[PDB]
Amino acid sequence: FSLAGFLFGNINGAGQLEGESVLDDECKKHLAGLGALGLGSLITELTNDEGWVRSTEDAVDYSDINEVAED
Amino acid sequence: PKDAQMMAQILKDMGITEYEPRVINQMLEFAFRYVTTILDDAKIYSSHAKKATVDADDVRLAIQCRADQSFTSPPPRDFLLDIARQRNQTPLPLIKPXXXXXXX
Amino acid sequence: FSEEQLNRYEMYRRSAFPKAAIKRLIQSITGTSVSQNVVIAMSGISKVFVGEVVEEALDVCEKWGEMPPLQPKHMREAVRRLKSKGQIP
Amino acid sequence: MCESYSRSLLRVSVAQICQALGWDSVQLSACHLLTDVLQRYLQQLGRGCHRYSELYGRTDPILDDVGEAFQLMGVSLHELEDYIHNIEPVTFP
Amino acid sequence: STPLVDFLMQLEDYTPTIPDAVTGYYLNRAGFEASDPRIIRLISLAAQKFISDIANDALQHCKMKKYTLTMEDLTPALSEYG
Amino acid sequence: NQVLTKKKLQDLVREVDPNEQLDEDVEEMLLQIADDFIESVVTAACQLARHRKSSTLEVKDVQLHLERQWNMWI
Amino acid sequence: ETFLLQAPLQRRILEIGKKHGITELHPDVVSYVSHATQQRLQNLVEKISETAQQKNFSYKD
Amino acid sequence: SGIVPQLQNIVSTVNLGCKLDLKTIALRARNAEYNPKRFAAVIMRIREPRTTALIFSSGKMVCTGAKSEEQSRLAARKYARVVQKLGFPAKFLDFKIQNMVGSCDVKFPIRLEGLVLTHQQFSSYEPELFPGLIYRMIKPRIVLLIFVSGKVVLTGAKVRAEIYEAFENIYPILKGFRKT
Amino acid sequence: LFSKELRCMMYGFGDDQNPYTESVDILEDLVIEFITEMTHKAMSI
Repeated sequence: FSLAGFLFGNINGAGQLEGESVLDDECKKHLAGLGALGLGSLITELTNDEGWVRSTEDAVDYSDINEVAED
Repeated sequence: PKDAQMMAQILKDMGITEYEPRVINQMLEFAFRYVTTILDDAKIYSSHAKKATVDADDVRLAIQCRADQSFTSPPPRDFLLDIARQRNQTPLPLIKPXXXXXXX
Repeated sequence: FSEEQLNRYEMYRRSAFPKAAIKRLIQSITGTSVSQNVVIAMSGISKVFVGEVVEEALDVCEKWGEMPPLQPKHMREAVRRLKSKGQIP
Repeated sequence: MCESYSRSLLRVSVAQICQALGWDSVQLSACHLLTDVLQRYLQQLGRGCHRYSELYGRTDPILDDVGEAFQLMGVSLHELEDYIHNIEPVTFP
Repeated sequence: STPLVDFLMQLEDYTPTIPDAVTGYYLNRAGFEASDPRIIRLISLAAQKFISDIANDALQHCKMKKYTLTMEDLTPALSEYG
Repeated sequence: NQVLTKKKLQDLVREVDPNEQLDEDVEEMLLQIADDFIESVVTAACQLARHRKSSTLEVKDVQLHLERQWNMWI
Repeated sequence: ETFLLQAPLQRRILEIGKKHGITELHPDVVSYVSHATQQRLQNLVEKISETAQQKNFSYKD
Repeated sequence: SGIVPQLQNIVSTVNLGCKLDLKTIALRARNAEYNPKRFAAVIMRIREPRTTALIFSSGKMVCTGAKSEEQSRLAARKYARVVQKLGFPAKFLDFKIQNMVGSCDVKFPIRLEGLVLTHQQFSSYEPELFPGLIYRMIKPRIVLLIFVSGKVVLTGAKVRAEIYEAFENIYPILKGFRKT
Repeated sequence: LFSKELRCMMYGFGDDQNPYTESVDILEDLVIEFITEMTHKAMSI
């Protein structure tokens, strides 16, 4: 699966880039280009209204967990 | 088809009799292609007039331009001007040797 | 070689048009959305056009005796000459 | 009815170039129009050579005149060598 | 080694595919009389390359809907004097 | 009277081909046929400005006559 | 930059336009009419360069 | 030099030590993406640190988005705790930083074409395909992307020292290929 | 639209590092109508 952006910072795996800082769009477009030229080795190292993932009615936000799990 | 009958009416209007049908059909096809170039000019001067329709003035300036293109002729006023120019000159020098005939 | 040839070939190499304005013009002529590869291709072909124009303007300038910066008559004279040679449609 | 044989031979030459390129089927009227385009292009080459050569006091067409006639009408001549090595050992006369 | 003038020299060696009598006759209608057949060779093989470039454009557009010359393929061939 | 100097003509001529044995009256005949071409461009521009039924000559009419003649790019 | 003479040609263009119903013009566009004319002259000059190569006929080559 | 490469991503992996039911995780947790016909892993996002994980059914999990190692370890521990709180006996086994990306600015433009002509055994450059130069440094094994504004992007490191060493190695060559 | 990026393209093909802005506006016009007619030819096929 094409994880060229995964090294580059905050993608989903589908190929959509996110960032705390903002890189140029040449990074994202030519990143979709970068999947061929030799980044694929590091990729193999690293591995819409109708589009919404279904969930149970009592689903919890786990984004805001503040606890510490054991080492 | 019907276009052969139309060319038959044309050549009956021309009064002269003997032809070939392939010449007739190629005249037909090149004539309809000149018609489609007139229609392309109609598209162009409808687009540059910014109107969806083809006016009569579209046909008028299209046939003015294509009469300027491939409908050439010598002017009779220019014929009279060249007549005055050349006929005003009355030179006719004669030499002894006339075997030579080149000066390129 | 010289320092100015360095500066001039690097300004050659990385000159490119903004994607926003190319996308805006192509979407204000077509009237629909266009892919970004079309913006890449159009900016590249436009760069080829600009390059041929500036080169012909240099030819005009040096054959007129005059020296650069290129004047409006030089650039426009150049695009004109590139049309006269049957090289741009 | 006798000029049509040379037209048919030019059609055979077009068919041989298509055999070299590998066309299976073809619209026949397109090849008839392209043979017409060939005959008109050959006549344009000839007329260009004569209009170039009557500017000499003599008549003789030389190779550089015909080369400049092709460069006038837009032909890059170097690939002609490569093109013959494409064609003459592969298409039979 | 200047291969173009070497090509003009070695024009005496080639044998065309188009009949040189037919090319000669169509140049007789075009008024062209060469006792040297090398110019006939050059014009014939150049007309072959003309057909080859047109049919190559037709072949490159033939992959867009075994191979068939179409009016769709004839349309980029009209770029010269169509 | 005239609308073109001999200066700019000879500038472009000896700009392109300086080392040519070229005559003078040839160049004035070229200028006269060029001024006739100016009159033809004026006629075409008047026709294509009467096209839109306006009274001001613009870029589109000139550009369409150029597409008839050169196919420019400005 | 003013290849043809702008003022008398512009007066003649306005004259022939007012005889056919065209009141005004646009200035750099009429300079562009002059501009396409001056490389109509250089199209003639490209033909002149072709005839200069015709003058370069090496018959002793 | 006074230019310090600022980190943009650290990519890590960890083994939770237990087989996972990805459908249960996708249905019970919020902000989760799972599309098995296209991608066999759960795609999950959390906000502090702004990070994104890929969760396998086997128990191995791969992490994005942190700009420091402690943030990546904390984020990976948080996604492991998401796995833990749903009823699964998740562990935290064999944590390791797998990949690093930083970026910086040298404040001068750089001849890439002269660079690919003079360092053809280390670089490759095609203007129409990708305008930045790819420099494959051997010691350390770092891939670099060089731009005309001066931005240099450094990738492939396992530690911060490889990023710093790679920029300190390439910087005098870039001074040798400066615009002035 | 292009007045700052095209100046860095005018210099890169052999003009001066500070060319006349008149030529920059003209060359911007060249670009706009270039893209226009190219787009008109592109849609036609």
